[PDB]
Amino acid sequence: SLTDMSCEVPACTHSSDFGGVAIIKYAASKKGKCAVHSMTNAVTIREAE
Amino acid sequence: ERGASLQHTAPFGCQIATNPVRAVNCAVGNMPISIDIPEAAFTRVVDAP
Repeated sequence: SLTDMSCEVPACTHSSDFGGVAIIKYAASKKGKCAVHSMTNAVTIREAE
Repeated sequence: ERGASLQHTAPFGCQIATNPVRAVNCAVGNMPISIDIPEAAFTRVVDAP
């Protein structure tokens, strides 16, 4: 279970490839694998898990 | 009777040299500068503190 989430983008280039970098700080209840997905169709994330 | 040379009388702070005859560092107007900085010199916002 994730809480106290924050996101910062230190580097971004709008292109066909993964030109954007995002650092997401979180507070997880326990250790485990989490799925990563963009809720906006105009942005796509390289990492799936 | 020659008086002061161009090194002393010239406007815009011109420095005058010989062999070859030339005007150096003319104190006058402005100078546009174009620098094509390579991709490797830059650090992404995410990669920066």
